[PDB]
Amino acid sequence: GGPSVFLFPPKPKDTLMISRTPEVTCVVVDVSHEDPEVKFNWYVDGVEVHNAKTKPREEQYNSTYRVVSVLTVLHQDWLNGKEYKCKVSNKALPAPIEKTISKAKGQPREPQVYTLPPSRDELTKNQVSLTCLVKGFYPSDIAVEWESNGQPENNYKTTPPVLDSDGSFFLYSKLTVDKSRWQQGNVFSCSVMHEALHNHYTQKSLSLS
Amino acid sequence: GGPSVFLFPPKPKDTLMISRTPEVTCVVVDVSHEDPEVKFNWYVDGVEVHNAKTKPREEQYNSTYRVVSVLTVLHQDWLNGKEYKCKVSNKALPAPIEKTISKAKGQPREPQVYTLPPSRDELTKNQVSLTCLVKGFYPSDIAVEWESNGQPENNYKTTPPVLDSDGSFFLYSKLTVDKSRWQQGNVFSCSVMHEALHNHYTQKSLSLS
Amino acid sequence: GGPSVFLFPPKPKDTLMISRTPEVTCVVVDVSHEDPEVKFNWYVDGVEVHNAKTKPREEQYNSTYRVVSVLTVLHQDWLNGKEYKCKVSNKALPAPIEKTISKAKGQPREPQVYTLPPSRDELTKNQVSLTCLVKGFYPSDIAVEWESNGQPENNYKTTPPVLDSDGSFFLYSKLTVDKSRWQQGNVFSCSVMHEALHNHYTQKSLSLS
Amino acid sequence: GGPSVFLFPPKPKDTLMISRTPEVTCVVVDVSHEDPEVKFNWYVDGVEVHNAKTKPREEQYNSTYRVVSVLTVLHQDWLNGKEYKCKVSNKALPAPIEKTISKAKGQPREPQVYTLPPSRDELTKNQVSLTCLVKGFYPSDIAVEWESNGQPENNYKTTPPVLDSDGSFFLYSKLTVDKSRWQQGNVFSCSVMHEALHNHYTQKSLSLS
Amino acid sequence: DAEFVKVKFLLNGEEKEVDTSKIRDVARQGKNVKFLYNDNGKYGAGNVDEKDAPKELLDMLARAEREKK
Amino acid sequence: DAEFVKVKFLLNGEEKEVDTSKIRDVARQGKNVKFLYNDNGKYGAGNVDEKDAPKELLDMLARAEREKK
Amino acid sequence: DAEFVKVKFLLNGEEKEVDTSKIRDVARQGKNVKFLYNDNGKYGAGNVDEKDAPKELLDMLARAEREKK
Amino acid sequence: DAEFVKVKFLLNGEEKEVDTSKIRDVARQGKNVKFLYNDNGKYGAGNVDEKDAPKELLDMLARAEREKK
Repeated sequence: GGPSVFLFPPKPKDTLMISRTPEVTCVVVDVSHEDPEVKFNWYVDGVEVHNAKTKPREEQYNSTYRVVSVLTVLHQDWLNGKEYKCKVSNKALPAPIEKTISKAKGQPREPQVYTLPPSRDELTKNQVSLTCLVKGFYPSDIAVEWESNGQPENNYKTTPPVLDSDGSFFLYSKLTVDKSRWQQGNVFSCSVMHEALHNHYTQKSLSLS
Repeated sequence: GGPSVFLFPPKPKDTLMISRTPEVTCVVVDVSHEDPEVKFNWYVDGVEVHNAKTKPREEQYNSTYRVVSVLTVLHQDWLNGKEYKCKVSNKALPAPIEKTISKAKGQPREPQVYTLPPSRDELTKNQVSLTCLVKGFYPSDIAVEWESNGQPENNYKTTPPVLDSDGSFFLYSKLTVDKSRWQQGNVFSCSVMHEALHNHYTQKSLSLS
Repeated sequence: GGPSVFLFPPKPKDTLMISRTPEVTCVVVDVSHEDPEVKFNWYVDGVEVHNAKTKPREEQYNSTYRVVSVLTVLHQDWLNGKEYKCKVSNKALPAPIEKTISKAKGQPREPQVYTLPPSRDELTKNQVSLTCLVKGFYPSDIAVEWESNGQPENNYKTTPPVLDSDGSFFLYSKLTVDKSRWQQGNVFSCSVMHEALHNHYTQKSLSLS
Repeated sequence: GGPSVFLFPPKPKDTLMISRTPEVTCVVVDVSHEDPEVKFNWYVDGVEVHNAKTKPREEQYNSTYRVVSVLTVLHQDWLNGKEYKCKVSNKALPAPIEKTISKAKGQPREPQVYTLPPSRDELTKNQVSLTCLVKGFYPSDIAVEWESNGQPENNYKTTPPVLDSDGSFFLYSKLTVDKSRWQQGNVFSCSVMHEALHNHYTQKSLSLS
Repeated sequence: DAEFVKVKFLLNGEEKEVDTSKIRDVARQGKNVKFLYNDNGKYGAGNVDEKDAPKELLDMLARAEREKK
Repeated sequence: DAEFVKVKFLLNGEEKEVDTSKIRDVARQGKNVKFLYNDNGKYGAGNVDEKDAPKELLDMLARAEREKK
Repeated sequence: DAEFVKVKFLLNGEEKEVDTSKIRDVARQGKNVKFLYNDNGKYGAGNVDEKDAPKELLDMLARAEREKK
Repeated sequence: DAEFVKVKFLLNGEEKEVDTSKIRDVARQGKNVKFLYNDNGKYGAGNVDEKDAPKELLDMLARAEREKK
């Protein structure tokens, strides 16, 4: 072929907060300096749209480029499950590339958020693992953050969502904290944001008591 | 664009048990009726090996084929980090394709296995979520099963491994069980198998207390 | 559902002074003389607690009773935002009642206490209005009293708290005093007690100069 | 326990301005799919009236509906203290429901409107609090807005009315404004509208100097 | 400046008349001026064509369009 | 008591109206309050000038500026 | 610009210790001085026999008996 | 520590010998016991007839048939 094309959905937090701008992003890699003309056409359920923006060409070691279009979308469009197509049209590729992206079809389902304390056995360590289970939610698009005493706690990782036996999703998030802090008796909180939550937002707390 | 080649590692449980046969699998896709003959050559650190087998051709959409070679390997070869090359030779491709696969480089690290009981909040439900955290292990190749009363419990899902901030891996596994059973006071066990464990095997149990 | 149930938080001053006993109070009204047994179960984050006290029946003209349970709590439990459930179990209704109460979640915020003198126009009256503004505090639970010359002044009313545009609270308190007293030049003081104040206590004064 | 019925008075500013339309609103909640049809009859001192309108059904989380009737009323009827009954008739209820609403009984009393400038201590901040006290008025139904340079100032909050020791009402209103503006020397006004005011309207002003 | 001008109007065909000073609010609907009034203690409403309106009532109306809004 | 406060707004010139309880997020842009809502299963957005915004919507907005972030 | 003082006490048999500046209220019950404190954002309570109470804690207690009441 | 059983076996005809404690898995193939081991850091495999097997290796095998499976 020649080049290569990727299409990314908006950040889960950006479709849930009217304060923010969600975007669909088209990324095209391995575009030839011999004819670096890339054309983008954006479609929202067929209908062409001319509000996209293409960040200027950007080259790597190989002097092959990487060009990115950014289609800002409406929260409610995405969430009502509209479809975003990008027609990418280079020279190198025999025929233009058509990719489509959209939210997952199916009745939305509310997450159940449960925090779990460290295992007894883990207490022999210096750092301990504060756990949060998010279960039974649909679709998978979700945000998850941690905080304590009105400040972000950033030393966590969250698993990808996992398809459950009932066709919902679950994940776990894991915040790591010096056993000192857990043991004094401070309070930690897991914020979850999902379309199926009232206020697109819920929170659950966890402490040594 | 021509065909395409992929190369898959053995099942984690097959490299840890001398009772079983680990295999590396080469998958070649988008092989056409125009040139359907594919040739396979297998190398273990350069050295050609003649114990592979090629499962018969199979068709996809596009009336393209998909051909699969299966190289049974030695436990200790894989685990000592030997390299498995497959030279795939179709006519369609200007030059034969060479792909190499091998166990992940790096000092092995022992998994820490901790079981977590259901959240109090979850107890209001019919089913409850028995959780197992596996943390700080390398490489990511791992097996995880559940059982009770010396019999398999099959109603669980395990997350993918997740790269931690120290470059080790963690995952969570989640067994779901009728709250009746949890509340009676039965015992559930999570079996974990990894190269870095004594006996390639460890187990941790969980019960209502 | 014949009876009716209410659940009251502790008095704001009782959670801030270790000298005092805070309590959560469950009030059940319209309980039948035919079916007069009421059962109370108290939970502090799930955990059952057996220190409650139920004041004896109190019957009205209506020949319905009103029964009241009193769960004394710990200052720090309430303030750290623990949750107090009461399971009320009525014979009359075939469905027990579950109510939960707890302090308001969110980063605590310190009140700003400003006293305002009477309007010039108000001076044409016999009694005048000494005003105190309390602003920018969280959560809303607060105490506010007045005094002069080391003695309580009880001729005041305080507004409910009001949610401000920044998500904090404000209220006003109004002490009324014979214009004589304001004009002689006595000093009046507004005491405010809140969790976010040093010493859970502050005071601001006001006089004709 | 079948449905339930609530009955809301007209907006205070709508009963005081002949240019506007006051309305009494009947809200009926907990109507189910099992029997989803509710009937309304409106009475103004007994006399049936057929100018009401019933907004369509609306369903909630509980799969119960909520239906709302809207009876436009006459200024002078409401203000002369006529009584508005709504007979709500579901089959579910053993007998139709009768609720009555009307202006608060008692000799009307004129509000005293006094503006208070910011506390000296508040001047250290970026925003300052312009205060208005409204005192000694009856009944509690009242309107309060702020403005400057003949234009609405919208960054204010007003407390609920509060029952005073003499059985009248008071409230406070609080407009917040950048200290810049207060300090330049602009003029702010608090407009109060009440039945007991000449012209149903009065205004009081406030400025730095 | 004790003003006390009267506004004559028709109520249920009967020709009522109320003092200006008992009028609480005025509003215009084309050439028709409505007005809410408080007579001795009871509240009533009344119409008048603009031609039949005293200028004091129209002065009141202007003042109110400015003030009330 | 527990009201049903409705927020009136303009959509493509059509004057829509939505209950507060169907509103999932609110935000302010100058004098202009935006809000995302979920009406019986479809998601929609809506504007209102702050002057035309009910207390409850502004309460929601404040609560969100505190909480969501 | 100066000194600080720690109060040692027993919590679930564990020997905790808290600074005076984190103490929000103090009170006496016989020979026993209770105190509510706020350690970096969590609230806790603590006892001490009067004999084992530092001067500063007893100063705090007196000041509070005067002020709070 | 407190096992140190050695298992002697043949590798490419050469007579190797490895500690029990370096054995990660055992498995039986008739009267032939295979075993995977980890010697210092490198992995190897080895056979032995059951007659030539120390009882500790056969104990390991039983334990593993139960556990791993």
